[PDB]
Amino acid sequence: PKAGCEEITRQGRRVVLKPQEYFAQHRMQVWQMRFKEMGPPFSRVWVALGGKMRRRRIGRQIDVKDMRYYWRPIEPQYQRLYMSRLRIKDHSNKRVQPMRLRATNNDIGQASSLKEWERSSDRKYGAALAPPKKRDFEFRV
Amino acid sequence: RFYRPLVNQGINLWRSRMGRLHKGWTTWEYNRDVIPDPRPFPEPAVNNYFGRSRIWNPIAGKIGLVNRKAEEWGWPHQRPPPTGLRRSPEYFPFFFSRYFPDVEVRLVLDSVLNNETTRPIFHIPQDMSKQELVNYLKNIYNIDNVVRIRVRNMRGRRFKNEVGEIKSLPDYKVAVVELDSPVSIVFKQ
Amino acid sequence: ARDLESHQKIQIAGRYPYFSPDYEIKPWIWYPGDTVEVVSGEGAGQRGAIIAVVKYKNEILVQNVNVQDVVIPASETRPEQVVQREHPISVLRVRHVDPSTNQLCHLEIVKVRNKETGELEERRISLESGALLPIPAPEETVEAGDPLKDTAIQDADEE
Amino acid sequence: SGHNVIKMGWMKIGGSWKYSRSYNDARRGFAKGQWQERKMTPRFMLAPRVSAGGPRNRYEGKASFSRLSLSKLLWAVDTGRLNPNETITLYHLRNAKVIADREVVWPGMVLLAGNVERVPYPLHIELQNASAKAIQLLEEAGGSFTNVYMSHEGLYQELHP
Amino acid sequence: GFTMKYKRGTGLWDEDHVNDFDANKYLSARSTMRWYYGMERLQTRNNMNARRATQSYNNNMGLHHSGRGAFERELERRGIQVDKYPLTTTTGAARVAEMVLLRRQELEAHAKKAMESQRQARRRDAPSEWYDETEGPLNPRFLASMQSNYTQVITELPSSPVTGR
RNA sequence: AAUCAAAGUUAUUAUUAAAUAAUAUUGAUUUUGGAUGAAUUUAAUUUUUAAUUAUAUUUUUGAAUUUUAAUUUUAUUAUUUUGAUUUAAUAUUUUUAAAAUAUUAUAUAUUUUAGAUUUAAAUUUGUUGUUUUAUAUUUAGUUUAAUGUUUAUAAAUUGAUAAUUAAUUUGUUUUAUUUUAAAGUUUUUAUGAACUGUGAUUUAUAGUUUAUUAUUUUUAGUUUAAUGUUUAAAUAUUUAACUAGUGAUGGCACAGUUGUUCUAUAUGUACCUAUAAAAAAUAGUAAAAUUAUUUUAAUUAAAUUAAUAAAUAAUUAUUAAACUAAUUUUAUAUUAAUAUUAUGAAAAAUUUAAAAAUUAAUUUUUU
RNA sequence: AUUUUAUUUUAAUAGAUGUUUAAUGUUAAUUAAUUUAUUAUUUUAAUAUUUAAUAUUUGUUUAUACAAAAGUAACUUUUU
RNA sequence: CGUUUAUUAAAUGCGUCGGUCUAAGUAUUAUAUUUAAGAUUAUUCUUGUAUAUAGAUUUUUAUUUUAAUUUUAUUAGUAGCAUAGUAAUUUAUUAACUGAUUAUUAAAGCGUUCCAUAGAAAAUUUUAAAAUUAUAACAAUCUAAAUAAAUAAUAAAUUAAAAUAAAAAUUUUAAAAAAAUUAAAAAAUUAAAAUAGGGCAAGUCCUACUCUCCUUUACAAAGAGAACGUUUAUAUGUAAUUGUAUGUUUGAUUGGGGCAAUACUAUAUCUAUUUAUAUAGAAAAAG
Repeated sequence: PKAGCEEITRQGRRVVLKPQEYFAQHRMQVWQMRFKEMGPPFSRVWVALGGKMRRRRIGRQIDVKDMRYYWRPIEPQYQRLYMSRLRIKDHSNKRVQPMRLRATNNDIGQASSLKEWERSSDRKYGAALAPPKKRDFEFRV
Repeated sequence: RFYRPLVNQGINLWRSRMGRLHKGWTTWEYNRDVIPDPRPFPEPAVNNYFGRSRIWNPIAGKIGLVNRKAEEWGWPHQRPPPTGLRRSPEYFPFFFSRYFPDVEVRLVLDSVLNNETTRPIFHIPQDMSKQELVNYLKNIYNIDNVVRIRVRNMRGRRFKNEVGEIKSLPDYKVAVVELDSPVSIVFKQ
Repeated sequence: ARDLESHQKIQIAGRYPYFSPDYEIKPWIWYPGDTVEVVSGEGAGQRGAIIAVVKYKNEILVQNVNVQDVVIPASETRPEQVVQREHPISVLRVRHVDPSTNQLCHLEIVKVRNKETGELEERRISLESGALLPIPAPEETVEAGDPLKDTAIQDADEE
Repeated sequence: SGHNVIKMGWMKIGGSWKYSRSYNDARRGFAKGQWQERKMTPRFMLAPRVSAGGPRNRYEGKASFSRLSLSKLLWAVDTGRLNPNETITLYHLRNAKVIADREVVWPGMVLLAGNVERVPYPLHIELQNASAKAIQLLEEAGGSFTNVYMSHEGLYQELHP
Repeated sequence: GFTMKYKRGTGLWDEDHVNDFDANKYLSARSTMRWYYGMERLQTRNNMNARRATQSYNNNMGLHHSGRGAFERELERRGIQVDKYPLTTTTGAARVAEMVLLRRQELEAHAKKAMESQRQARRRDAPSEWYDETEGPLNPRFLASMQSNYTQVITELPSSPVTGR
């Protein structure tokens, strides 16, 4: 009667709650292996390794075949690019810090430290990163 | 969880080139499961028309049988009469008919008024054949001289009531009987 | 066929609002002749007697109140007249005045064990005075009956 | 109340969109599932894969323990949250709100002598993997430290007995 | 899915741990009767719903409507108590809370009479030195409520701050 | 000749919409069969009208993801008996329909004439108002959380074991959002052989040249031309041509990655890109838009690279910073942190180039 | 020649060096003058204009066959 | 002699011919094609598909398919014949980019060629009513007004004219400097037009084959005392419908240096272990 007066009387599809994503999606693994982020608070270098360290060695300079061995920082122009996908976790909240590259030990439990998980004995206190579970010697599938 | 899949962008965008014919639609979003209705939307089964070409719906409806039973025999409560009795002229609606007919042979007076007539016209229900109209006038109105009956079928009168719904009367069957010795009616003013 | 224009769609509701079921009020309280006066609308404080009641629409002819000049239509036989009649007036704006107390009373039903008879007939009673007002009994018409096409009772009840 | 268009201050609503050529393009959002670096060989791809799982990866069974600085534990024992008599197993630390749920994961914990040059009273602890200095600090003041290293099945039955 | 079903009845009142986003700022006279009657309904609407399911599913499994198989019928015929912890039944709670109310009521009348021992041990037929108002004017409404505890009039305050007499 | 600026009120009528609510449900809108049934049949180990509390793992390196929550326990598919409740929305029709200023040879409304003129938006990649949109009135017309008060605690490290004298915050756990309009497409199944193909289908209602049953040909519906050009027509009027069909406008028959084709990529219901249906495909990579006056700190840049521009510098921006000799008792925008779909600089001064401008150049670049 | 003309100041204003809405507007605790100030130069959708003193329209005079599809705005009483 | 969506040396059609087929149809037959009937003839030679083949590929040319680049013999040849051209000659016309003839090395026609040829399209000659130039030459029917009341288009106009310079552009503006209403005709301008015509960009489409790749139904192997259907392995077919086929300056270039005012468009020149990052494999200590 008002929105369309005939489009809203005959009925089409009704939309519902839209499922979310893996909310540690942007710590993708081409950094969880390439880099590692070191540093005290408010200065986090994403130190990376040398560029030429596996391809062509014979004949390259003697004292530059080793500049490939140091944990150099990546220049901040890329620090801010990669760490941009991590900030988006709660934007406009000027006091939440960015997601970290690796999962710090206290936040993993922060998921199961929630008033709703207190009743899941399994998966609490670390069960994934726990050692593999041990079962009855008769356990079988 | 079912994690949001990112269908529109990313690889799932290009994967169509990478040998993937059917790019599925997001059947997790509309997931409120209540059926839409097709754009060639069907109109309801009610015969909207009220012209002279109004047609009888041949298709048998379920309810019409159920509404038949509940009056033939108390349907949900009284068990049925055995199929032998139902195939018999002693079944009540065949017994209420063979002994208590229900007919409306109304006479039109505009042809039998002060003007003498040999062909008085009737109206008989659509399902009174000729030789029954004979039997009727013979055994109920003592009319004993009917050599020829002449039968039409007329779409019942239609009109719009002051409200506005087309209130079409039931249909009938003009049957111009032809008596031998003419009949008449007097009207003193 | 199709449906009407909207305010003429509900004009069909507006003109004939008594066609919806239960438009007739909860068990009837107002009958012909009873003490009544209009409190709302027109002429507050006009005590009258109820001439006639049409029920299906909750309407009453309150005498001496809302007397609407009647345009009586007549043939060539008799000359028409213009006499006013009290127009069918609503009841939602009329109450009862106690036939004894003569003050605006709320008349509502009760069930009373009758005396010498056990009908327990639903009897109207005021909510203040307990004025036991019975339901008036209607009348069988004196001059009713078709002379030539009636099977006599003694002739029609022959078992 | 305004459009924080990039490269041009914060514009008003109803303002001029002559200069929002890239605000209409930073509102769609970052490309999803697409390399951030359009040219120039992404800095991630240039660097070499190291340690096939990663430089700090945690596999199933890694000994990564959350650090309980000894100063914390020593601060509590005087404050009065912890009773110095009862061998202070991790139940006491958890139930006395010294450490919460969000810091006790499977390798239970680790005692770290952080700036604690001295421990004054005989202190007994049943924790997991104290640091060598933290051990030689408790052991000097007549205390003990019997490092319990319980399986995960033991980590539960110690916190919710 | 998982929706904290172990919290439905485990609240302290009836309106708790039931997510009802449909609220309003001012719920009117009959919208409040509609509300209170509502919380209990979907608290008893839920229960007898969940009881008819368990009692019917148990009856279809051939065993007593409360799950009691052939064993726990045979033991009760023997008198051997078959349930380890017999939680207190409806007779219990409706009695374990029947005396507590019978106790308070006999303590009120025990204490209603008690305070009169001390109230009549308050000779002050004139107001104490709280009747000062050098700090700020007294409250005329309250005095009319404190007039009972005296004999001299209290409410009559001059245009000036009270002197004290 | 000629102007002259200006009428805001119908009048009169009453129980829908939308979400919500966790009780019913063999397919809503006449009366099967009406011989006696054979004709009223939808069923199978797959994300299904079944809709699932984590950030760690592990993984074609890059769109892939977390395991009972209390075992029938309540997250569960829903209305009459408060116009059924609530909050948001609000009308739709009937008939209404109005008004008394500026010259006297001519640029544009102010009374006192003269002064006065981008209509705007975009686009200006300063090929600098670059040939784009707008008749007017009213209605409808676009989603990034500007905030952290007492229970209460966080903070790193190796490739790996481990090591953690290594030094240090914050947080009763903050997540969700991400423009608007717009394709051709593309895939998923339903409809269509009344138009038109082809299959099949009619065995002699006018004229005529020739010896001839073959054959010239009367030929008023059709290879041309005029008119018509939103036309009387989303193909008609007039007309040229052609016309001999025992082998064909036609029983019913073939249907969409496919039918049919005397084959033109032609047609299969008035654009074959079939219709119909179901999607949010992509469209920032010069499309069109993106709604709130009276404000209160400035500027440009021009380099590494590009199976040629979402990425980098440099600039600009948001937020924040500390006073290192140089001078006057002058004068000084220097930075950090993040946000950033950009490759080309008037007039000069010169420099490449047939340039016939482009290119380098570097100071401009109006509220 | 000189003089003399288009930008070298003041005064009032009025915070300051130009782009993030002002709201107890019936005290969303309303009750007889709230005088609501807030209204998107385009988009569709509905109206109204311009083209339009118009383009079309204009009814003066008379050379007979019967089916079926197709319709059913459809009147009825007429002698199948 | 039929038959067609831009209507014809389109595609049909008879014959001949090539190939296939004797357990579904008659091997002077019917499938499957290429041509075209009629009349003359139908040339030289093979590198690949096909056939045959012998574990297969690789090899391999009775007939067929496609080919012949100097096949080019017959035959016609400036021809719908890649330019060269109006071919050079002859006619024909007052004037021959016409057309026809002769021959004849035609950019690379060519044996399915060539001839014969009827109503068609040309070229002459010639005659002739369409109002063909000359040429202009209303008899006919198609009012106004009165009535009904649509359409494209519409930012505005009081300026629009007109002349001149411009600066990026066709000029339109700006500027300077100039000076006439309503009605109907005309189409010079405004957008008198629609919509075609370009070329570039990103996107998608559709068709094609020695080199890319699946769902693929064929070929071969194996397994079942092989009673036939399936499953494999090895193979990968344009029968296969996926995606690529660029970018920059215009057709070449892609690197890191240097000289050319410590400018460099590619400007102009040159040089050379100036080095090819990652990921799987390869090297297991530091290499």
